[PDB]
Amino acid sequence: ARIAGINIPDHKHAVIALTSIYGVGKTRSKAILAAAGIAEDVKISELSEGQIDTLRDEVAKFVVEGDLRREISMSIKRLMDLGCYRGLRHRRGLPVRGQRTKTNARTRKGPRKP
Amino acid sequence: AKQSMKAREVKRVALADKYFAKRAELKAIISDVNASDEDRWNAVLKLQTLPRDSSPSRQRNRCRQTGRPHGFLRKFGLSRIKVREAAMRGEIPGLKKASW
Amino acid sequence: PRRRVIGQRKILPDPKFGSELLAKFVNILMVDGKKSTAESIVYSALETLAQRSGKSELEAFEVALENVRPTVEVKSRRVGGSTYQVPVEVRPVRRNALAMRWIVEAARKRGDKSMALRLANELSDAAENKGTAVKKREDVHRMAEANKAFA
Amino acid sequence: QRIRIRLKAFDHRLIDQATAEIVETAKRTGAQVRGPIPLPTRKERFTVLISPHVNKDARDQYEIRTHLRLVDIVEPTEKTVDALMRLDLAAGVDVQISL
Amino acid sequence: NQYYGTGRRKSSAARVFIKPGNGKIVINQRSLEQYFGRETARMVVRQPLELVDMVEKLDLYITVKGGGISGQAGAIRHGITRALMEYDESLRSELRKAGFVTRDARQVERKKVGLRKARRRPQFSKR
Amino acid sequence: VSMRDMLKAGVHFGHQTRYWNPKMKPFIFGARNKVHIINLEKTVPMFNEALAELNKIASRKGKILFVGTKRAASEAVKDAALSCDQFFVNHRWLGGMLTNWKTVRQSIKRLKDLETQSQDGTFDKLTKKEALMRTRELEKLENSLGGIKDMGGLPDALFVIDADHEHIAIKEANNLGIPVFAIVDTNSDPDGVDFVIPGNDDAIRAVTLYLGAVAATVREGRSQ
Amino acid sequence: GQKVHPNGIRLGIVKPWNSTWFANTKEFADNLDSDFKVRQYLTKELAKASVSRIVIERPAKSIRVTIHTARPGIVIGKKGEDVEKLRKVVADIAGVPAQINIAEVRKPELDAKLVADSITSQLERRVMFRRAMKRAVQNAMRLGAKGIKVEVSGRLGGAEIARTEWYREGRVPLHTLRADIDYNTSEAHTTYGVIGVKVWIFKGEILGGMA
Amino acid sequence: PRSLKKGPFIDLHLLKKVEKAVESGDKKPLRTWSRRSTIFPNMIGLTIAVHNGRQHVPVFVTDEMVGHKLGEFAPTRTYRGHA
RNA sequence: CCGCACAAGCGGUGGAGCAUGUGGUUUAAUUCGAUGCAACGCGAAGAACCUUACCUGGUCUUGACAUCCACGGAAGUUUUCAGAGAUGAGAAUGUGCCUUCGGGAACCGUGAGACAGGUGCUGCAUGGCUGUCGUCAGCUCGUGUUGUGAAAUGUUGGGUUAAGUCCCGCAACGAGCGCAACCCUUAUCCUUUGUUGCCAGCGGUCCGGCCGGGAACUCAAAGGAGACUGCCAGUGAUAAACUGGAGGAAGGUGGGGAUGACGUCAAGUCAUCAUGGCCCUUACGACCAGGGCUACACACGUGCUACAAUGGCGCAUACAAAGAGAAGCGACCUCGCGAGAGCAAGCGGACCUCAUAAAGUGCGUCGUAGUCCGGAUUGGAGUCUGCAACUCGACUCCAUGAAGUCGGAAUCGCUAGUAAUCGUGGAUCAGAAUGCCACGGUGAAUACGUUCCCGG
Ligand SMILES: [Mg+2]
Ligand SMILES: [Mg+2]
Ligand SMILES: [Mg+2]
Ligand SMILES: [Mg+2]
Ligand SMILES: [Mg+2]
Ligand SMILES: [Mg+2]
Ligand SMILES: [Mg+2]
Ligand SMILES: [Mg+2]
Ligand SMILES: [Mg+2]
Ligand SMILES: [Mg+2]
Ligand SMILES: [Mg+2]
Ligand SMILES: [Mg+2]
Ligand SMILES: [Mg+2]
Ligand SMILES: [Mg+2]
Ligand SMILES: [Mg+2]
Ligand SMILES: [Mg+2]
Ligand SMILES: [Mg+2]
Ligand SMILES: [Mg+2]
Ligand SMILES: [Mg+2]
Ligand SMILES: [Mg+2]
Ligand SMILES: [Mg+2]
Ligand SMILES: [Mg+2]
Ligand SMILES: [Mg+2]
Ligand SMILES: [Mg+2]
Ligand SMILES: [Mg+2]
Ligand SMILES: [Mg+2]
Ligand SMILES: [Mg+2]
Ligand SMILES: [Mg+2]
Ligand SMILES: [Mg+2]
Ligand SMILES: [Mg+2]
Ligand SMILES: [Mg+2]
Ligand SMILES: [Mg+2]
Ligand SMILES: [Mg+2]
Ligand SMILES: [Mg+2]
Ligand SMILES: [Mg+2]
Ligand SMILES: [Mg+2]
Ligand SMILES: [Mg+2]
Ligand SMILES: [Mg+2]
Ligand SMILES: [Mg+2]
Ligand SMILES: [Mg+2]
Ligand SMILES: [Mg+2]
Ligand SMILES: [Mg+2]
Ligand SMILES: [Mg+2]
Ligand SMILES: [Mg+2]
Ligand SMILES: [Mg+2]
Ligand SMILES: [Mg+2]
Ligand SMILES: [Mg+2]
Ligand SMILES: [Mg+2]
Ligand SMILES: [Mg+2]
Ligand SMILES: [Mg+2]
Ligand SMILES: [Mg+2]
Ligand SMILES: [Zn+2]
Repeated sequence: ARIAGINIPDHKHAVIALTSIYGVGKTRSKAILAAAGIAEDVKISELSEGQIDTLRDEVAKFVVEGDLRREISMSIKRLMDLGCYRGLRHRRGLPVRGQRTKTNARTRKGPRKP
Repeated sequence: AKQSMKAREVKRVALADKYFAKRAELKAIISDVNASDEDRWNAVLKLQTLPRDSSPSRQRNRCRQTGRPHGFLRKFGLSRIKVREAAMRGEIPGLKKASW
Repeated sequence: PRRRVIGQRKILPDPKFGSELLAKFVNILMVDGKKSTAESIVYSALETLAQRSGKSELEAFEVALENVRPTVEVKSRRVGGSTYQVPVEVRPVRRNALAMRWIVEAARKRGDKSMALRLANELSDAAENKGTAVKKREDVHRMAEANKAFA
Repeated sequence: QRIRIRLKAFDHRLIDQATAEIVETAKRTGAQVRGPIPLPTRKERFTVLISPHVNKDARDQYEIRTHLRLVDIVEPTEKTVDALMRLDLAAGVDVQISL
Repeated sequence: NQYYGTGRRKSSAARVFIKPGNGKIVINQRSLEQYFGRETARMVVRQPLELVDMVEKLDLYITVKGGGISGQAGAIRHGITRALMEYDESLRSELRKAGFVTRDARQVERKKVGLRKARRRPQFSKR
Repeated sequence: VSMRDMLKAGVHFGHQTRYWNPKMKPFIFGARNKVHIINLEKTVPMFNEALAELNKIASRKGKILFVGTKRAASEAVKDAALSCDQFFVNHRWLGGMLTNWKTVRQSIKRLKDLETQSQDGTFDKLTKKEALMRTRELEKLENSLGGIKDMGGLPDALFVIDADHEHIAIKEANNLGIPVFAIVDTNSDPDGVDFVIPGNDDAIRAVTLYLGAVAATVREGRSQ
Repeated sequence: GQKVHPNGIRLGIVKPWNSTWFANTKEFADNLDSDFKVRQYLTKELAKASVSRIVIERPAKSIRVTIHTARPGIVIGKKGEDVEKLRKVVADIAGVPAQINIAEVRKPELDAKLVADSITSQLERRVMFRRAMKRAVQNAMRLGAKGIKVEVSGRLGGAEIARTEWYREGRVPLHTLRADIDYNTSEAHTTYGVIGVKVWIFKGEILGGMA
Repeated sequence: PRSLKKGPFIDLHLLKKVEKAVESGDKKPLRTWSRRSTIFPNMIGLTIAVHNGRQHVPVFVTDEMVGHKLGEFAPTRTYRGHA
């Protein structure tokens, strides 16, 4: 199976296989399956290619895969170009939502550099 | 605490219970469902026009006979230290050292 | 336990079968005070062990347990200002508890993508005198009587 | 129709005395009475730091116990409801009446 | 005709009414098998009957409130024991040998100031 | 008491020749079977002259303290004191019983307070465990001062059995000037006894003879 | 080692409260502030009248202050005038009809508060502290107290190293909750600082609870 | 976010003075202390000196910064690195 | 000789992410205090403004807060302009209350000095309060006695106890402060009263204790009973006590709490308060807006969530206790995927609301993988509180899916309804809990022993 999302979903159940697309979570996958009339626990096998098409045109109703990555990239550059506080924090690689930086801000900084 | 802090507290209490009705009606207009947009907008401006110290959220509970701003108890109106002092002297009715 | 050496508490007999030692077993592998889960795992494992054994669950469990019960173990002692690694013979309830603990630990570290399954697997293994629990009992005995000097 | 009286106190001997007096005047004045039938005692609790600075761990716990009593008279003859209001009792007892 | 017994565990309270005639057991308008979804509770609630060997001669009507499943099971066991004792008064010795008149006083210990639990002390460091 | 009266009771008996005290030589008849034999020829007149003094003291309203701490003879000495309405010490002697009189008076008062309190009441107010504990303390105080609760003040005369065993009592008495009447076995030091009776102090029969004769003469001195 | 307040630990066992009114959670703090102001005013205006205790009850819509004093005449004043003069201002402070009752302490040397304030008054008139201590203890023991402890602390005699000196006479069992121990403190403001006086007075164990 | 029920927030004095400036033509930068005011579209092309605790930083209002608050474009802390 | 001190055990911390405190560095400021155990989720039971003590700038000088004196005004209420705001400049009313009718009391403003004011220094001047050894069993005194005397004895010795607990011995005898007990709570029963709580037998039912009715039971809260080594056996000086047994709901101070001796550390707190001395007075005082206390190369401490199958997810379905509520808790109903919104009942509350407990159980699914584990981070879109969520709130939806696969040396807690695990509530609080303080559910393992470690 190759969805409009150029990746290749797994062989697992459909409701979780559709979450392999960058932009589809659990709720979006459930909504896609309900819009395509497909059960959630059906594997990616035993689905006629017509069903793969009637779910590809459904997932096409969301900005997922590459287009979403571009949207995230341009929205971050918006802040990095305006000069706002969030922009400077995105530039310096520091928590942008008001978390403490005295300790344990590692996921925005990486391993400790002594 | 300093006398100026208690003075600020009593002035805030007075300003908050002087403008209570006007603030109440302005906030009602603002949060009013299906209110006219112009009426809601002018009410926001009028609300921010009133004295800042008239909002009850700017009052800080202080111990009523020392003015301490921490360790306050609403049931007694006193900080923990003065609550303990009046409790051990038997000046708080019913209050006694508990164990269970 | 410095002044009065305190005795042991009395577990009441197992609900389903009636073995106080099975009650000690289900208490031993119980995690986070979750009794019912360990109880179900034990009951399921014993039934699976019984089908291959063709023997009553209590007896096959008993023969597997005695196959793991050690009789001597090492002890760190100080008598003459030395780190005495003395081999000493074990008490009955102590060797019962050690056998149960060892088989629970070996089961937990086997995995087998289940709990009752792996527990029954290694109980049937320790029944035929083979497995890590039996391996660890033999290793304890070896460590004990490799230093027979202090007897 | 009836008269329901709730008594609140901080000490239980005082409330027992008050409810005994109330029920006794009610029984004397011809009314029919229900007994004290104590409602659950509310014990409010506070814990305060006994140390002004540094020692948060050092602290003591206080509690106020408020005791409830409920007296119900089903035949409030005007011979009785007046004498009820005329009756005055100890200071530390709250009395609440309802018809 | 009826014989009553009250039993208590950690925070539970069970009223037990015994009468002769069958082996019916009702608990809070529900059968025993559909009120206690645990075999441990099922066997601990009928230990006194199996001990005194009166399992199918007594109809039990139970009402239990408070506590958890194990607490309610233990309270019902204590109540059945007391009701059995009011029924015959000569079963007392065997029931006491089994320890069903124990009424264990164990209760959840209170939390204390400075500790994280009844006895769990917070972690401590020196260096 | 006549020499024959003593001899049948065995007053002549004494301790071993291995264990004697030097000043007792005048009072010792001799030795037999390595046993010291006390001479009744000295014993009888000295006992009679002591009985004269005891009768005199009791006939001037004297308070008499019978003293003996032998586990065998405690009850004998207690009953001896009761038979003449006097005061006794039968339990182990307490140092400062006479010299530290004030402390004994506080203990006497505490014993009186506990017995008076039990009769008056308030034991119901006390917890059942507390009331039982108070009764145990009252029993302990009685086992300690049963004889001297009613002595009131320092006694006027002392009667001592086995003066060597009770040496603290005689030292106190001499320090107070209170006279000492004592049955003195051969192993004792007779310096502390102003009216000394040399005789056996262990044998129940001779001890009871001493006590009965003394008590008869004390009642006689009281009767007038 | 710190000691629990001997009065507060016996509240409801052998000792009663100094305020005995009832109030919900909306007029509780107001009542505490009101009777704190009342007690403050009464201690200020009656510092010479040897006031021992100020009990305050609040009936339905009134306030009743009982003043336990040792010199009732000074509190009342001639013709029964000063008592009314302070009653009206107590009614002003409390904002409610007021009543003033006066209970005489027949033996002042057995009251902890009176002994303590006497000691402090002697202290700030530069009397040697041990003299006042001993005199207070002996006066209390003479009038039938079964025990008394007096402790004066803080820069005694005007030194530079503060120290604490106490003196006990009799039996003062502090761990016995059944014991009736009157305890009070006071402070003397000498030219070298504040000096703290504490007095414990044991008056015999009470059998039968608060009754 | 404030709410969609209410409107975006702005300080009254700032509103009046920016409307005066936009009707009277471009002028010197408008000095303000209202870091908490939302930038409205009628303020584009202006230059506002927003306080930052000690000095008024001049921010030239662009089209893209509409909807944000003024305080977002005048940092208050100084870091410059730990060296 | 004792103590979770070790041992025997179980679960952690140390590794990861995050929360929080501290050090450090940075900064206009990152306010001050706490610093081995006994500082480091500490003062703070809750920093967006306020709080707030710090910083920048704008301002005031008898002052923000108190008394006094003089002069002029009723008080207050509704507006306009300028200003970021403090503050400045602007109108009609009011003319109340009391009068020997002057005026006063209330309040306002101005003027003049005494003064106010200080979270400024010293906790090595103090009170008060607290920590700590340590709930460790000790600390002493009177009298007596011994010795010229300093002193000793008591308090040592033999046993025993949780204990200077108790019994013998003994020149000691007693007592005081401690120990214990008195207090609270919990485990059984009895008595009394039965509502808003209860429902055994009764009748009536819409199958709902719901309604007649019942006072039995659960329960509620007052009173009382009960446990004393009392009884039996054995050991032991016939003592103290110990070991076992009977009865009993409970047995050996039943479980827990409160209660902390003389003193120790010039221990902590002059920033709760009080206070000696010193210091400031158009400022170290006072008002205002914005900022900071939330920084970030790092180090340490206490926590939370994890790494999964004894689990995750979906559906179904059981069983709590203890609390809070009037500017409050807020049902039902409708709207929204949701946080919530609209309407609005009841409840100062055994009644109404918060409020369906979650682990559990049943059924199905996932099949050991960085996964249907984990949830960080980040983007977008929202709700609510509040003048105001940029710095810097919580929560929701959609998307995103870091590290982490059980953690070196070392180290911590715990002896039973305990550890562990699971949820619930409360204080502070407009809003803001992984902290703190409480509540119940499920519910262990082990203790041979005192040789070692630490402390006494
Ligand atoms: Mg999501
Ligand atoms: Mg934050
Ligand atoms: Mg001040
Ligand atoms: Mg606030
Ligand atoms: Mg309530
Ligand atoms: Mg304390
Ligand atoms: Mg957002
Ligand atoms: Mg481990
Ligand atoms: Mg680290
Ligand atoms: Mg870590
Ligand atoms: Mg720093
Ligand atoms: Mg700091
Ligand atoms: Mg802590
Ligand atoms: Mg300035
Ligand atoms: Mg002026
Ligand atoms: Mg000054
Ligand atoms: Mg000063
Ligand atoms: Mg100090
Ligand atoms: Mg102890
Ligand atoms: Mg010590
Ligand atoms: Mg000792
Ligand atoms: Mg000593
Ligand atoms: Mg000595
Ligand atoms: Mg000894
Ligand atoms: Mg003692
Ligand atoms: Mg001794
Ligand atoms: Mg005690
Ligand atoms: Mg109860
Ligand atoms: Mg009814
Ligand atoms: Mg009761
Ligand atoms: Mg007992
Ligand atoms: Mg038994
Ligand atoms: Mg027994
Ligand atoms: Mg206990
Ligand atoms: Mg300290
Ligand atoms: Mg400010
Ligand atoms: Mg954890
Ligand atoms: Mg969890
Ligand atoms: Mg709340
Ligand atoms: Mg509901
Ligand atoms: Mg809906
Ligand atoms: Mg709502
Ligand atoms: Mg809630
Ligand atoms: Mg489940
Ligand atoms: Mg997940
Ligand atoms: Mg993933
Ligand atoms: Mg322990
Ligand atoms: Mg929890
Ligand atoms: Mg919580
Ligand atoms: Mg718990
Ligand atoms: Mg040592
Ligand atoms: Zn002899």
